[PDB]
Amino acid sequence: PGQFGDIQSRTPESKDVYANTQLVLQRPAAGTVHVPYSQAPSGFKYWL
Amino acid sequence: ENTQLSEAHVEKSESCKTEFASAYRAHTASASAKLRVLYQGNNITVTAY
Amino acid sequence: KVINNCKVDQCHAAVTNHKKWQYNSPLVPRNAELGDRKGKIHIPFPLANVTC
Amino acid sequence: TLTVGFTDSRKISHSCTHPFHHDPPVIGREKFHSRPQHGKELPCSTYVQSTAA
Amino acid sequence: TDDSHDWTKLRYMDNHMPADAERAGLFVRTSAPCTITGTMGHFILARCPKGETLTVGFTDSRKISHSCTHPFHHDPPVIGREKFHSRPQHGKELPCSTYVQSTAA
Amino acid sequence: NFNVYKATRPYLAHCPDCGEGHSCHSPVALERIRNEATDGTLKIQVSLQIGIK
Ligand SMILES: *[C@@H]1O[C@H](CO)[C@@H](O[C@@H]2O[C@H](CO)[C@@H](O[C@@H]3O[C@H](CO)[C@@H](O)[C@H](O[C@H]4O[C@H](CO)[C@@H](O)[C@H](O)[C@@H]4O)[C@@H]3O)[C@H](O)[C@H]2NC(C)=O)[C@H](O)[C@H]1NC(C)=O
Ligand SMILES: *[C@@H]1O[C@H](CO[C@@H]2O[C@@H](C)[C@@H](O)[C@@H](O)[C@@H]2O)[C@@H](O[C@@H]2O[C@H](CO)[C@@H](O[C@@H]3O[C@H](CO)[C@@H](O)[C@H](O)[C@@H]3O)[C@H](O)[C@H]2NC(C)=O)[C@H](O)[C@H]1NC(C)=O
Repeated sequence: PGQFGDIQSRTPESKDVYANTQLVLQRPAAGTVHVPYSQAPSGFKYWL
Repeated sequence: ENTQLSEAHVEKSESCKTEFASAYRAHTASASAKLRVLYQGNNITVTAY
Repeated sequence: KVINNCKVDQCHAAVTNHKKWQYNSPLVPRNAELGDRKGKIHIPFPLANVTC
Repeated sequence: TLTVGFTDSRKISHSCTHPFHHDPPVIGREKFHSRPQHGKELPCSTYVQSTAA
Repeated sequence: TDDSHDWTKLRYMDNHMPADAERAGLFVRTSAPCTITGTMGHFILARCPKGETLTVGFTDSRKISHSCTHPFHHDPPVIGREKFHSRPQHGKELPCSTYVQSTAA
Repeated sequence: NFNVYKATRPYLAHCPDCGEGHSCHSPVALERIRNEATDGTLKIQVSLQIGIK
């Protein structure tokens, strides 16, 4: 996660996607309907 | 006693069609050359592997 | 309608007959365990491949 | 931050603000602030105006 | 000017006479327009972005803009251990001090 | 084409900052902010529907 290669695929048009982004769902805040999560940002952008 | 069901997943964005990095393996290189020769006062050009 | 021998504290009301469908945003609750689907919208302004 | 808003029919303003780190990546080797009269062209990606499917 | 209460108007001194002007003309600015959370008489409660100057202005009856500018280093102290730029959807609550919008002497 | 929003309506959504520093349910709310483009263009998704009345 967070590095080059966090999401990978054999070819751009392929539907086989491997993703290891450390996606953990978090408890929503009281009185709200949002869906919070703690996810490592895109490793491709950080590489860029 | 109420419950909330939260579900999420990761997909490759449509931008993967345009903005992407291609990870390649490299093998032996097919060397090619372009050469200019002054042959009998005439400039000749050759291109060969 | 009127309901007798009641307090505003102990009743719940909602609007149910929805004649239009909206995006399944993560900021609104879901109807059931599965999704209603039933509509689709294309996302405009595709990424395109230019010179700067 | 990023704030999007508009004016209601009753002439009241509505707006929503979200934290969002906006900083365009550097294209080329120069950190410029507006496209110049004279220069060079490099590949990039943009959002076209097309509204088709 | 008639000593009555009207939240849609303000009074400014013009020469020797108080005169009336629209409240919607009033603006507060540091480097981007501030959001005026409240007004009462001489006092304005606003939220302002980071900046070093602060200006307050309005438009009078003769449609002539007036404004005043003062140097003022506006930098809110950091609450907690993260320097966030806007209120987040998910997080923690910490003690702080604010100006409650109550005009009660 | 514009004929996709025939049977759709906008929605109110939670917004962490409605302009006065207090979260509230706003007619306009930011869902996703996409900045895949390298020239800096932002595609902001809001609960409003613009261009269709
Ligand atoms: C924007 O411009 C860039 C470069 O200017 C361009 O990048 C290229 O994208 C294509 C995908 O459409 C990549 O694949 C190429 O596409 C042709 C289409 O005729 C295919 O024949 C090839 O794809 C195959 O190539 C792999 C090589 O082994 C195969 O293993 C695999 O199965 C692929 O299907 C051909 O490679 C192309 O590689 C890139 N170019 C580079 C330098 O990375 C892009 O297409 C342009 N358009 C958009 C919308 O972004
Ligand atoms: C055969 O080719 C050689 C070199 O190959 C040349 O490469 C490029 C420069 C292109 O001009 C190609 O079209 C060309 O094939 C020629 O030698 C070079 O000739 C040019 C003539 O323009 C010389 O330039 C001159 O240089 C003098 C001194 O600096 C200036 O005063 C002139 O104004 C002019 O710029 C160049 O120096 C020369 N290079 C050498 C000798 O190493 C060659 O003339 C050509 N012969 C034939 C018969 O085609």
